[PDB]
Amino acid sequence: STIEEQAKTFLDKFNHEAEDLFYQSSLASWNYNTNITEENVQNMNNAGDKWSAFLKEQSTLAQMYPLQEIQNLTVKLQLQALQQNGSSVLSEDKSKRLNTILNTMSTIYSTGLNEIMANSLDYNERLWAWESWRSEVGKQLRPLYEEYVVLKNEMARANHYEDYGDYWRGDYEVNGVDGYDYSRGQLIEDVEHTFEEIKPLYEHLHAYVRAKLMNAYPSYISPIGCLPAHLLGDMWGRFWTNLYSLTVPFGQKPNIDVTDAMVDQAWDAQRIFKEAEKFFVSVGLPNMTQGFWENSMLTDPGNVQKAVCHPTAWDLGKGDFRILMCTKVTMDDFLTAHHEMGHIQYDMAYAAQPFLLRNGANEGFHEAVGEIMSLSAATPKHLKSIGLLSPDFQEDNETEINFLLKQALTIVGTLPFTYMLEKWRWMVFKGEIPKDQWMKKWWEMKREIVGVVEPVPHDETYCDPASLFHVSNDYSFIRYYTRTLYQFQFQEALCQAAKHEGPLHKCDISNSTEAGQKLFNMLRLGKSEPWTLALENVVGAKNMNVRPLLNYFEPLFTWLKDQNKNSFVGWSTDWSPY
Amino acid sequence: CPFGEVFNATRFASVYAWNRKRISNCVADYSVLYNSTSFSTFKCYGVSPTKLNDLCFTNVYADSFVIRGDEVRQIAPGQTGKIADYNYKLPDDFTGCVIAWNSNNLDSKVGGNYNYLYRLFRKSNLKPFERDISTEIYQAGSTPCNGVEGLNCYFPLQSYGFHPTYGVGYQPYRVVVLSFELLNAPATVCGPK
Ligand SMILES: *[C@@H]1O[C@H](CO)[C@@H](O)[C@H](O)[C@H]1NC(C)=O
Ligand SMILES: *[C@@H]1O[C@H](CO)[C@@H](O)[C@H](O)[C@H]1NC(C)=O
Ligand SMILES: *[C@@H]1O[C@H](CO)[C@@H](O)[C@H](O)[C@H]1NC(C)=O
Ligand SMILES: *[C@@H]1O[C@H](CO)[C@@H](O)[C@H](O)[C@H]1NC(C)=O
Ligand SMILES: *[C@@H]1O[C@H](CO)[C@@H](O)[C@H](O)[C@H]1NC(C)=O
Ligand SMILES: *[C@@H]1O[C@H](CO)[C@@H](O)[C@H](O)[C@H]1NC(C)=O
Ligand SMILES: *[C@@H]1O[C@H](CO)[C@@H](O)[C@H](O)[C@H]1NC(C)=O
Ligand SMILES: [Zn+2]
Repeated sequence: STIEEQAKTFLDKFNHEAEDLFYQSSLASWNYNTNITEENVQNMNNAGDKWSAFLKEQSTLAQMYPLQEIQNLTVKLQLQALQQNGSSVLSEDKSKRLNTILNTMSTIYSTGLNEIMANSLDYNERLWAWESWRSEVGKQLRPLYEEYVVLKNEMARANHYEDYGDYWRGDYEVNGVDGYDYSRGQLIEDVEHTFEEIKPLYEHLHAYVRAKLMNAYPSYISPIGCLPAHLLGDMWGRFWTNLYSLTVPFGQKPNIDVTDAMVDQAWDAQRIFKEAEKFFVSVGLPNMTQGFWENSMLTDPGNVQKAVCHPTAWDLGKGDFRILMCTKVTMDDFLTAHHEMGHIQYDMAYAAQPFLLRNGANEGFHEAVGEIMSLSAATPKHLKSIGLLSPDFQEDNETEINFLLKQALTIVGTLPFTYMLEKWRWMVFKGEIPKDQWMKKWWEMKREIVGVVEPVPHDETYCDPASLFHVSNDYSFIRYYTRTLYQFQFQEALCQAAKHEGPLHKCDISNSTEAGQKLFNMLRLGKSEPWTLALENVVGAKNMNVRPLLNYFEPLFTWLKDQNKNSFVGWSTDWSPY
Repeated sequence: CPFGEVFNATRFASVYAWNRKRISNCVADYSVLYNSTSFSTFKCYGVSPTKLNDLCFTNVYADSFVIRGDEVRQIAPGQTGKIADYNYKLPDDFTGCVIAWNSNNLDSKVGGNYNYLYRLFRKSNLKPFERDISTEIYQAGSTPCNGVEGLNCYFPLQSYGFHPTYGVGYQPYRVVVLSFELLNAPATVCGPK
């Protein structure tokens, strides 16, 4: 009767009580989201507070077991997940102040321009919106962030962590397993190596976009300089998709869009979801349950009932899976349905694992699994052998170039942005950048990594990074980088099992049970095994890699290299509009 | 032969306090039970079910309880798990049959049916066909529990939660096990030869 058996009994009882309370809370939340009434809000609050109190008491109990006398890895992982103190290490006043700061930042951000920045071609109007938003948000969020940083560093140091950035990197850490270890500081090296491999493609894409924007906005862009921040199609420049109207290679050929075929064949939400189910069954994965069809809502209730329209996939425990989405008959809803059903399938994979181990291997696998399904379902061959597109649609290389550029403007154009933001936050938390040198160094990293210049000078009173939703509301942001690699990391691994015989962007993994089994072997694991082993079970490598992305985007790379002969590739940091 | 009070009964007991009913001095029509397409599982181990209508026994017993759906596999000789260890244990050399059918519409309420209980902790595995209804508080480690549960002291009987929205593996299942006893005393249960 050592610590091992006591820990096992404790985990059994915790699993039972936690599963009960979690199902109750999830049912309350679903009832509130389907129908919006005050009573539903009250029930949601009651269930949530009960669940939170139970978790706090259980963590306090679980801190007893020293964790050094445990030889089994599963028990050690569950207890380590349960023993995390969190923000309880602080005093009462400090915790109250931190909560107040977080709440006031959230409220001040929410109650403050997404059409003046997406559908406008006026330079002055966009500059006005940019400067007004930053001046009337960051200049108010700055001191709150200044106190937030120090309080969160105190919390992290009290938990035997160097800083709060290390607290964030702790997700990817694997220890105790020979050959699959992963330190917290190796993530920086991996990210930097990957970005150094990425850079030239971004340089060529940047040159192409700059050349097109010179035509779009005369007498405002230098052929050797940078791109101003307010011309990027978004309020922040996170994505470059809205520029597609100005940077289309061949605008005389319309892109593929099969909404009209859906309307002419009398399609509906039910047909969309049965098509997705048939796709997943053809791959090899198990079919869906009757509860999914009965208990889930796939259309808009109407006007008597108000519901949140955000498409979500719910796993409520006790074998309960459902989807909340207001499905219109279009092509975007088709891909969104595929994405969310992929989420549901991933959730169903690890239903046999213990409660604390029912999640992805790390914070970047759910989205990757959904995205690869959507990419495989959006291919022209699939649309031909689904019945929408005509069964004589000989493609033309111009259409593939258009599709690749559309994908690039959303995928490649965001990696430098996320890398810069995460690195800036890491250095701020480390204390490398002093307070008075924050913003200036920020813009430095904008001119050396992503290549974006400030239209108007910014003093130290401003706080531009705080203007973004993730920074203000305390969310990790590296999740959007690693996923973007894992996605392609998976795809080329599944195309080879599917015996693909062409370019990677024309890959469809339907009617291939080997790819399904290869995916399902990783899916069933959950969080039980290190993410290195889970990645190796699919791709044969234990580390994050970039080459599949270049293999996917090679045709665009060679076309851009051929096109950019008479233009300049690269940028200089000396140029400034002001 | 009283199979109506065994199968079509209003109330079924918890798994820890499973009911035994002794069936004697009747003529048994097992065809009327086999030809029913309402049973999720009907598995006979010692003898073939088709010949259940042409044999004579002495002291057939009917054991009834309610469990989950994925725990039905544990009702078989040589199986392991919480139900097969602490709640209901069958001998390795077991002659008889097991019948199990879904009861979601009867035994699931909207807010939750917490009447059904199962034993979670015990010191030792049960011998076959042994029942305990005790409620002493389990002693996890080495410290006097002294009655009321404390730091390491767990109440051994937990409650099944049944909602009508649960999955098939978590929906209520009613289970009846027929055990055939064959010794040299005069037969009391026979089929219509
Ligand atoms: C909210 O809508 C659900 C159906 O979506 C309905 O059953 C429920 O009665 C509604 N709430 C109230 C308070 O009527
Ligand atoms: C850890 O405990 C589980 C629970 O049964 C067991 O299956 C596994 O073999 C154990 N790991 C060991 C002994 O290394
Ligand atoms: C949590 O806090 C308690 C005291 O408040 C401390 O003994 C324990 O070591 C802490 N846990 C961790 C993981 O730091
Ligand atoms: C679910 O999938 C199974 C396995 O392919 C199939 O036999 C069954 O017909 C499907 N159920 C449907 C499509 O309702
Ligand atoms: C997969 O196989 C089925 C079998 O008939 C076929 O109808 C279908 O066109 C194939 N391809 C896809 C993408 O389903
Ligand atoms: C597309 O193919 C045609 C003929 O194969 C060729 O003339 C044209 O240059 C190609 N366009 C590209 C590669 O963008
Ligand atoms: C239980 O009732 C149904 C109909 O109510 C009947 O068909 C069935 O035979 C009954 N069960 C037994 C064991 O007779
Ligand atoms: Zn996703």
